[PDB]
Amino acid sequence: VPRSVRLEIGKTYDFRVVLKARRPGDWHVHTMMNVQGGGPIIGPGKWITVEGSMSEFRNPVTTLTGQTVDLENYNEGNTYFWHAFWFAIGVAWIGYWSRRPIFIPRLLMVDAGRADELVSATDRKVAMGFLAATILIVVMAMSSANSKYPITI
Amino acid sequence: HGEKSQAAFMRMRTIHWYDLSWSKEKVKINETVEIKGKFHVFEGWPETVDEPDVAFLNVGMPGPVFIRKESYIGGQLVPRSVRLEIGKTYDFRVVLKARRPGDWHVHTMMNVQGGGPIIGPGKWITVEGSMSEFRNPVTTLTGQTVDLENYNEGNTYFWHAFWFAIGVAWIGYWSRRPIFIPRLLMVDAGRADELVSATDRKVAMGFLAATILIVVMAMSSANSKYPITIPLQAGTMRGMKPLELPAPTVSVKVEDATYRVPGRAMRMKLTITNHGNSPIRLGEFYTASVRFLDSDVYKDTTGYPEDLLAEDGLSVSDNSPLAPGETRTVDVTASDAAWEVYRLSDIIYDPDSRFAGLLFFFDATGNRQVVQIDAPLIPSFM
Amino acid sequence: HGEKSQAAFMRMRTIHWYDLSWSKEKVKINETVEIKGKFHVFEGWPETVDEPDVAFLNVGMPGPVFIRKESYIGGQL
Amino acid sequence: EAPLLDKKWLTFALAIYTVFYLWVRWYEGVYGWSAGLDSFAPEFETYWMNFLYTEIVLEIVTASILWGYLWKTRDRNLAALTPREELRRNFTHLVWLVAYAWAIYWGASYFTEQDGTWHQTIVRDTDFTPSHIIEFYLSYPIYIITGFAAFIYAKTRLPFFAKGISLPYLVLVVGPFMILPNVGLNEWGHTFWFMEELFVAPLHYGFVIFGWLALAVMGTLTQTFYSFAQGGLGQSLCE
Amino acid sequence: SAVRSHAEAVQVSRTIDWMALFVVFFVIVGSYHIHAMLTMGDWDFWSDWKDRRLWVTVTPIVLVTFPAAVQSYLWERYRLPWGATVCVLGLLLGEWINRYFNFWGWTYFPINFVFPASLVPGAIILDTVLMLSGSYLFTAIVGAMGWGLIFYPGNWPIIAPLHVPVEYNGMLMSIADIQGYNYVRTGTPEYIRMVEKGTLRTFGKDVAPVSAFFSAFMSILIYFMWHFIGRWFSNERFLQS
Amino acid sequence: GWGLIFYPGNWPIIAPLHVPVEYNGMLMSIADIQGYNYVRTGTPEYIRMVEKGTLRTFGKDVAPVSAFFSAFMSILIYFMWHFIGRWFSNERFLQS
Ligand SMILES: CCCCCCC/C=C/CCCCCCCC(=O)OC[C@H](COP(=O)(O)OCCN)OC(=O)CCCCCCCCCCCCCCC
Ligand SMILES: CCCCCCC/C=C/CCCCCCCC(=O)OC[C@H](COP(=O)(O)OCCN)OC(=O)CCCCCCCCCCCCCCC
Ligand SMILES: CCCCCCC/C=C/CCCCCCCC(=O)OC[C@H](COP(=O)(O)OCCN)OC(=O)CCCCCCCCCCCCCCC
Ligand SMILES: CCCCCCC/C=C\CCCCCCCC(=O)OC[C@H](COP(=O)(O)OCCN)OC(=O)CCCCCCCCCCCCCCC
Ligand SMILES: CCCCCCC/C=C\CCCCCCCC(=O)OC[C@H](COP(=O)(O)OCCN)OC(=O)CCCCCCCCCCCCCCC
Ligand SMILES: CCCCCCC/C=C\CCCCCCCC(=O)OC[C@H](COP(=O)(O)OCCN)OC(=O)CCCCCCCCCCCCCCC
Ligand SMILES: CCCCCCC/C=C\CCCCCCCC(=O)OC[C@H](COP(=O)(O)OCCN)OC(=O)CCCCCCCCCCCCCCC
Ligand SMILES: CCCCCCC/C=C\CCCCCCCC(=O)OC[C@H](COP(=O)(O)OCCN)OC(=O)CCCCCCCCCCCCCCC
Ligand SMILES: CCCCCCC/C=C\CCCCCCCC(=O)OC[C@H](COP(=O)(O)OCCN)OC(=O)CCCCCCCCCCCCCCC
Ligand SMILES: CCCCCCC/C=C\CCCCCCCC(=O)OC[C@H](COP(=O)(O)OCCN)OC(=O)CCCCCCCCCCCCCCC
Ligand SMILES: CCCCCCC/C=C\CCCCCCCC(=O)OC[C@H](COP(=O)(O)OCCN)OC(=O)CCCCCCCCCCCCCCC
Ligand SMILES: CCCCCCC/C=C\CCCCCCCC(=O)OC[C@H](COP(=O)(O)OCCN)OC(=O)CCCCCCCCCCCCCCC
Ligand SMILES: CCCCCCC/C=C\CCCCCCCC(=O)OC[C@H](COP(=O)(O)OCCN)OC(=O)CCCCCCCCCCCCCCC
Ligand SMILES: [Cu+2]
Ligand SMILES: [Cu+2]
Ligand SMILES: [Cu+2]
Ligand SMILES: [Cu+2]
Ligand SMILES: [Cu+2]
Repeated sequence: VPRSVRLEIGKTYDFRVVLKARRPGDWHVHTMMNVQGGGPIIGPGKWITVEGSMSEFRNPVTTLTGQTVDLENYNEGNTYFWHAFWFAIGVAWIGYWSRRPIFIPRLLMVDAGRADELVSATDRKVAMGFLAATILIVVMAMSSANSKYPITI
Repeated sequence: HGEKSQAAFMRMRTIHWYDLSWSKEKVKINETVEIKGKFHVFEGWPETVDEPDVAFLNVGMPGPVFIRKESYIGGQLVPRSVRLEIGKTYDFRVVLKARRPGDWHVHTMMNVQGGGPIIGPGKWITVEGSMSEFRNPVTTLTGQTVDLENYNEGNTYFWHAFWFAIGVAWIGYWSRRPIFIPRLLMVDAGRADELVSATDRKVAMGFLAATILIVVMAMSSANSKYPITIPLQAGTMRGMKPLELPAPTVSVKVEDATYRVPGRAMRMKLTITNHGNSPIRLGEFYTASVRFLDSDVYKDTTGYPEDLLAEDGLSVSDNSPLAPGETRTVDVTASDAAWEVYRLSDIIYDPDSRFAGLLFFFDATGNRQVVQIDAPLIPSFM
Repeated sequence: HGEKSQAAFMRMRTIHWYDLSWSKEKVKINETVEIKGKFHVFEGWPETVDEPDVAFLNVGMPGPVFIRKESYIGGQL
Repeated sequence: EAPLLDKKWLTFALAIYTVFYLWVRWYEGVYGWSAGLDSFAPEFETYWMNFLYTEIVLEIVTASILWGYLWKTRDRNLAALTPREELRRNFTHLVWLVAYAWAIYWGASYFTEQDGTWHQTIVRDTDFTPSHIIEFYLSYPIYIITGFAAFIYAKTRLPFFAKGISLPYLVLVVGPFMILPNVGLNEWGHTFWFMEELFVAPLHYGFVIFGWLALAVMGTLTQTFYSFAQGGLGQSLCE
Repeated sequence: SAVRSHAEAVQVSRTIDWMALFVVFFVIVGSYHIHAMLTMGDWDFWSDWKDRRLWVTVTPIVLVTFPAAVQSYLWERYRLPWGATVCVLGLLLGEWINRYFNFWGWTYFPINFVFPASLVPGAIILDTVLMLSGSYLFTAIVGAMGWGLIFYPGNWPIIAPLHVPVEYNGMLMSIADIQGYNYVRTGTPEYIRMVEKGTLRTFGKDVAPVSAFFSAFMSILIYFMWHFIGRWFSNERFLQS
Repeated sequence: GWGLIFYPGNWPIIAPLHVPVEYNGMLMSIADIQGYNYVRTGTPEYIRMVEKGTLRTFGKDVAPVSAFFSAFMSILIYFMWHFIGRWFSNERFLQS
C-alpha cells in the first residue's frame, strides 16, 4: 500500500510494516492511520534502539533501465549544479547594473526628467543577449535531459 | 469516436461491456435497431471518477442520425439518470430509430456525473433512404397525435418574428431622425430636453401598455388552448435490478503483468484453480473494448467490431483442459495492433499503471464462466 | 400541520409510518403520553433529499405545549 | 476631389469577411464529418492539422505585414492635414471600425456558439477539434488583427488619436485579444476541473469577462464622433 | 472647411449615423452573445432545459447586464432610449442565426427543439421606463422588476404546447422531455440539466412566481451595478504610456 | 514567458527522478520511492495535490495545458499586482 487506500467501517484488517534503520538512538515508533478529513489516529508506541553510524546507511534501488542507484545521494550533484548555475546567472545580471550608482543619483535623474540617459544602447544589447541566452540554455538543457533520460514516467 | 484519447487505465478500470448483440447492420429510414448487452462496474473504481450514484445510459454518435426510441437497464425504462452500484452487473437494451442516411459508428456509453464519458465498443451501421421520410409520431394523453419533427415550429417562428418586429419598429421609430452626432452636440450644448417631445412620450406609453397587454392576452390564450400541462419530468431513478450471476467456480491470481514499451502486446503470468464445472480452458481476454480470443477454444459469432476483435490474439503457454482442482501457472500473451491502434500502449503516460479486464473460461459442453482480474502493469524496456 | 403543502410524491417516496399507538387521547397537566410505531425508509429515496445519514426524530406541535421526556429509536435513547 | 467615403473599400471590407467565412463554413460542413470526428486518424491530420498550421502561419505573416506597413507609412507631419483630408481619414477609420465589428461578430458570436453546438453533439477528444481550429485559431486572430490595424490607423492618421494612447480604444482592442490566451484556461477547465460539457461552467467566465471589455467601444465611439466633429463639420451641422 | 454646405454636412452625418449603428450593433452582438451564451446558454439551447425554477431565475439576471450599460451610455449622451432593445435584438439575431445554420443546418437538431427564449418585452419595458421617468434609480428598480417578471409570461405561449403530458412507454413525460430523450445529445447527458426536481420545502404551486420575483430582485441589483460599469466603460480618457 | 518557461527550466533537475522502478511489484517513480521511504509523519500520501488522471484527459497534453493556463493567470496576476505595488509605493503622510 504505497498509496492511500479505502477502508470500510466495522471491518478488521491485518497490517505489516517493514522499516530499515537509518539513524542511531532510542526512537518511540508508532503505527498510525492518517484519515483524510479526520486527522491522525496513532497506535501503541514502542521504544526501539538503533546502534551504529548514520554514514553506514545505504538505500539501493534498481531501476527498470538496468541502473542501480543510492537514494541518499542520487541526483544531488545535478540539482546543486543547476541551482548554482541559475543563481550565478541572476547574480551576474544584478551585478552588471550594480557597478554604477544605484539609488539616489538615479532617483534624482528620473525626477529631473533624465531617465532616458540611464539606459544606453550597450545596456539594451546586454539585455537582449541575456534573454536570448536564457531561452537557448533552457531549450538546450531540456533537450540534453531528454536525451540522457529517454524513458520517464 | 473519443475513446482512443482517453487514458488507457481509466478505460481499463471503469466499466466492462461483455456479450453484445446488434439486431441489424443495415437499416432503412424509420427502421429500428436494437443493441443489447451486459455491463459490469469494476470494483476498483478510480478515485478521480465519482461513484456512479448519478449515471445516464447514452448513445455515442455524431448527432441525431438515430433517435433513441427507448433504453432499458435491467428491463426498466431509464429516460432519466440512474444509480449504479460498484461491483454489480446489469443488462442493458437500447432501441434506436434511423433518421439520417449514411455510415454511422454507434457506441453504447455510460455518462457518469463527476466522472465523464465511458464509451463502449462501436459498431458501423448503414442507413439507407432519405431523411425527408423520417417521422416521429407521439400520442399525447389529451388524445392528439403529433409529429415531433415539426410540432410547434410555426408557433415559435410566429412569436419570435412578432416580438423581433416589435423591437425593430421601436428602434426604427427613433431611427428616422438624426441619430448620433447632432444629438450628441445638442446634449453637450444643454438642449437635451428638446430631443424628446410629448408625442414621443405618448408613443413610449403606448408601446409599454401594448407590450404588457399583449403578453397578458397571449398567456391567457395559451392557457385556454392548452388547459392541461405538466412540468418537466426529472429525477434520479434508484433501485435498478442487477444481475444475479453464477460466482466463478474458477479462481485466477495474476502473478505478474508486463508490456514491452515499443510494443504491441501484453504478457501475464496467471495461476488458475478449477473449482469444478468440468475441465475448463481460457478462450478470451477482454481489456478495454478489445477482445483477444483463442481460436481453438472460442470463436465470436456476434459481429463484434473487427477493429476490436483479435480472433487469435490470446496465446496461453498451456491451454489444455484444466481438470477440476488443477492449479496451473500459465503465461498468457495478448497480442494485436488494436493495442497500439486504440492507444492502450499509452499506459506509459498514465499516473496509474494498473490494468483490469475479463477472462472467459469454457468447458467441454460450452458453459462459460467469467473471471475478473486486476493487477499492476509493468513496462519492459530492455 | 405543514404536510398538505409538501409535494405529493415527496410525501409518498420518503418515510412510511405503519402501526402506531397512542397511550392516551386526553391527558392532564404533568401526565405522560406515549407514541410508538414503526417507520420504513423507502428504497427509492428522492435525489433532492440527502440520504438520512444525519436524521433527528422530532415531535411536530405548535410549540412546547408538551415536553419531550424521552425518545427511543430501536430501544435506544 | 475624391468622395469622402470610399464605397469600394467598405464593400470589400464586408465582402471579404463574408465570402471567406462562408467558404470556411462550407469546409466545416464537408470535412467536419468524414475527417473531424476521429483525431488519431490520417484524414483528420491532412484535413485539419494542415489547416491549423497554414492558418497560423498566414495569420502571423498577415499581422506582421499589415501592422508594419501601417506603422511605416504613418503621417510624420499631421499639422498640415487639411480638414477635408482629415474628414476623409475619419471615414476610412470608420470603415476600419466597420470591418472590426464584422470580424467581432463572426468570431465571438457565430463560431463560439457553433463550437458550443459541436461540443454538445460529440465526445471531446482533443484540444484541436475542427471547431476549435476554426474558432480559437482562425476567427479570434482575424478580429485581433483587424482591431490592431484599426487602432494603428487611428493613432497614425487621425490627429485626435495621435496625441496619445486612447484608453477606451486600448481596452476595446486589447481586451478581446485576451480571449485568445484565456483559451488555455478553457483547456485546463475541460481536462482537469469540469468533467461535464456544461457551457455555463465557471471555466468559461474568463471569456465572459474579456467580452465585457468590448463595451469600451462606446467610449471609443464618442472619441470617433469628436474626431468627426472637431474639423468644422459640427459647426456647419449645428446651424 | 471640411464640408462645403449644410446639406453636405447633413448627408455626411447620416452616413456616419448608419455606419456607427452598424458598428455598435455588431460589436454588441459579439460581446453580448458570448457573455449570454457562456452565462446561460444551456437553458437556452434545449427545450427540456426550460424549467420553472432555474431557467426563469437565471436568464433575466444574467441578461440584464448589457442593457443597463448600453442604456447608461445612450440615454445619457444621445437621449437614445433603444439600448436595451438593440441589445436584445442583437442577441436574438445571433442566437437565431446559430440555431438555423449550425444547430439545424449542421447537426440537424429540429428547430422546435433548439430555439431561443423571447426577450423583447423586457427590453421594451426597461426602455420605456427609462424614457418616461428619466431617472436611473427609478428605472433600475421598476424596470428591472418588470424585466424579471415578464420573462416567463412572455415565453409561455411558445413553450406551452411542449408541456402536454404523454404516457411514453409507461412513464409520464413532457413533450419537451420526449424531445430531449429521442434526439441524442452525446455530449449532454441527462443529469447535467439544471431543472427543478422538487424539494420537501416546495409549497403549493408557487415555483414560477417565486423564481420570477427572485430574478426581478437580482435584476435590480445587477442593473444598478452594471449602470456604473457602463459609465466607466464610456470614459473618454487618453494615456501617455 | 514566465508561465511557459517554468517547467522546461526545472526539467533538467527532476528528469533523473522520473526513471521508472519496479518496487515490490508496483510501478513507481524515483521521486515516488523517495516520498515512500522517507516518512513524513505530518504529511500523509493523500495530501499531495498531484495529477491522478481524468476521463477528459487527452493524448499527452497535461504539461503544455498547465503551462499555458499558468501563463494566462500570470498575465492577470501581474496586471493586478502592478497596481498593488503602485499603491504600495505612495509617499503619503498622515496627521492622525
Ligand atoms: C454581402 C452580403 C451581405 C452582408 C451580410 C452577410 C449575409 C450573407 C449571407 C450568406 C448566405 C448564404 C449561406 C449559404 C452558404 C452555402 C454553403 O456554404 O453551403 C454548403 C454548406 C453545407 O456543406 P456540408 O456541410 O459539406 O454539407 C453537408 C451538410 N449540409 O451549407 C452551409 O454552409 C449553409 C449553412 C450556413 C450558411 C451561413 C448563414 C448565412 C450567413 C449570414 C451572415 C449574417 C449576416 C447578417 C446580416 C443581417
Ligand atoms: C477591461 C478591464 C479594465 C482595466 C483597468 C482599466 C485601465 C487602468 C486604469 C488605471 C491605470 C492607467 C491609467 C488610466 C487608463 C488609461 C491609461 O492607461 O492611460 C495611460 C496611462 C499613462 O497616462 P498619464 O497621462 O501618465 O496618466 C495616467 C492616465 N490616467 O498609463 C498608466 O497609467 C499605466 C498603464 C495603463 C493600464 C494598462 C492599460 C489598461 C487596458 C486594459 C489592459 C488589458 C486587460 C484586459 C484584457 C482582457
Ligand atoms: C496594507 C493594508 C492597507 C491599509 C489601507 C490603507 C490605509 C488607509 C488609507 C485611507 C484612510 C487613511 C488616509 C490615508 C493613509 C495615511 C493615513 O492614515 O494618514 C493619516 C490620516 C489623517 O491624515 P489627514 O491629513 O487628516 O488626511 C487623510 C490623509 N490622506 O488618517 C486617516 O485618514 C485615518 C487613519 C489612517 C488609516 C489607518 C492606518 C493604515 C495602516 C494600516 C493599518 C494596519 C492594517 C494592516 C495590518 C495587517
Ligand atoms: C554563471 C556564468 C556567468 C556568465 C557571465 C556572462 C557574461 C555576461 C555579461 C557580459 C557583459 C558584457 C557587455 C559588453 C557591452 C559593452 C558595450 O556596449 O561595448 C560597446 C559595443 C560596441 O560593439 P560594436 O562591435 O561596435 O557593435 C556590435 C557589433 N560589432 O556595443 C555593443 O552593443 C556590444 C554588445 C556586447 C554585449 C555582450 C553581452 C553578452 C553577455 C551574454 C552572457 C552569456 C551567459 C554565459 C553563457 C554560459
Ligand atoms: C409587428 C407589428 C408592428 C406594429 C406597429 C405599431 C405602430 C407603432 C407606432 C405608431 C407610431 C405613431 C405615433 C403617432 C404620434 C404622432 C403625434 O404625436 O401626433 C400628434 C398627436 C396629437 O393628438 P391629439 O389628438 O391632438 O391628442 C391626443 C388625443 N386626441 O399627439 C399624440 O400624442 C398622438 C399619440 C399617438 C401615438 C400612437 C402610437 C401608438 C402605437 C402603438 C402600436 C401598437 C403595436 C401593434 C399592435 C398589434
Ligand atoms: C477587385 C476588387 C476591388 C479592388 C480591390 C482593392 C480594394 C477595394 C477597394 C478600394 C481600392 C480600389 C482601387 C485600388 C487600386 C489599387 C489598389 O489595390 O489599392 C489598394 C491598396 C493601396 O493602398 P493605399 O496605398 O493605402 O491606397 C489605397 C487608396 N486607393 O493596394 C495595395 O497594393 C495594398 C497597399 C499596401 C498594403 C498591403 C497590406 C499588406 C498585405 C499583406 C497581407 C495582410 C494580411 C492579410 C490577412 C491576414
Ligand atoms: C465576474 C464574472 C462572474 C460570473 C457572473 C456571470 C454569471 C456566470 C456564472 C453563474 C451563472 C449561473 C449559471 C451557472 C453557470 C456557471 C456554471 O457552470 O455553474 C455550474 C453550477 C452547477 O454545477 P456545480 O457542480 O454546482 O458547479 C459549480 C460551479 N459554479 O451552476 C450553478 O449555478 C450552481 C453553482 C452555484 C452558483 C449559483 C448561481 C448564483 C446564484 C446567485 C448569487 C450570485 C450573485 C447574483 C447577483 C445578485
Ligand atoms: C401592488 C399593486 C396591487 C396589485 C396586487 C399585487 C399582487 C397580487 C396580489 C397581492 C396579494 C398578495 C397575495 C398574492 C396572491 C396569492 C396567490 O395567488 O398565490 C398563488 C400561489 C399559491 O398557489 P397554491 O398554494 O396552489 O394556492 C393556494 C394558496 N393558499 O402563490 C404564489 O404564487 C406565491 C406568491 C408569489 C411570490 C411573491 C410574494 C411577495 C414577496 C414580496 C416582494 C414582492 C412585492 C413587491 C413590493 C413592491
Ligand atoms: C410586482 C409588481 C406588480 C406588477 C406585476 C404583477 C405581480 C405578479 C406577477 C407578475 C410576475 C410574472 C408572472 C409570474 C408570477 C407567479 C405566478 O403567478 O406563477 C404562476 C403561473 C406560472 O405557473 P406554471 O406552473 O409555469 O404554469 C403556467 C400557468 N400560467 O404564472 C402566472 O399565473 C402568471 C401571473 C401573471 C402574469 C402576467 C405578468 C404581468 C405582470 C409582470 C410585469 C410587471 C411589470 C410592470 C411594469 C411597470
Ligand atoms: C455585480 C456587481 C455590479 C457590478 C459592479 C459595477 C457596478 C457599479 C459600480 C461598481 C464598480 C464600477 C464603478 C466604476 C469605478 C469608479 C470609476 O468610475 O472610476 C474610478 C477610476 C477612474 O480612472 P482614473 O480617471 O484613472 O482615476 C481617477 C478618478 N477618475 O478608476 C481607476 O482609477 C481605476 C479603477 C477602475 C476600475 C473600474 C472598472 C469597472 C468594472 C468593470 C468590470 C466589469 C463589471 C464587474 C461587475 C460584475
Ligand atoms: C506563435 C508563433 C508560431 C510558432 C508556433 C507556435 C506554437 C506551436 C505550434 C503551432 C501549431 C498549433 C498546434 C500545436 C502543435 C501540436 C502538438 O505538438 O501537440 C502536442 C500535444 C499532443 O500530444 P498527443 O496527442 O500525444 O499527440 C497527437 C496529437 N494529435 O498537444 C499539446 O501539447 C496541446 C497544445 C498545447 C496547449 C496550447 C493550445 C493553444 C491555446 C491557445 C492559446 C495559446 C496561444 C497564444 C496566443 C498568442
Ligand atoms: C506561446 C508563445 C510562443 C513561444 C513559446 C512556445 C510555445 C510552446 C511551448 C512553451 C511552453 C513551455 C513548454 C511546455 C509546452 C507543453 C509541451 O509541449 O509539453 C510536453 C513536454 C512536457 O511533457 P512531460 O510529460 O512533462 O515529459 C517531459 C518531456 N519534455 O514539454 C515540452 O515538450 C516542452 C516544449 C517546449 C519547451 C521550450 C520552452 C520555450 C518556450 C517557452 C518560453 C516562451 C517565452 C517567449 C519570450 C518572449
Ligand atoms: C488578484 C487581483 C489583482 C490584485 C489587485 C490589485 C491590482 C491593481 C489594482 C487593483 C486594486 C489596487 C489599486 C490601488 C487602489 C487605488 C489607489 O491607488 O489609491 C486609491 C486611494 C489612494 O489613497 P488616498 O490618496 O487617501 O485617496 C485619494 C486618491 N488618491 O486609496 C484610498 O483612498 C484607500 C483605498 C486604497 C486601497 C488599495 C490597496 C491595494 C491593495 C493591496 C492589497 C493586496 C493586493 C490584493 C490583490 C490580490
Ligand atoms: Cu466511434
Ligand atoms: Cu468489470
Ligand atoms: Cu397537524
Ligand atoms: Cu417504505
Ligand atoms: Cu469550454
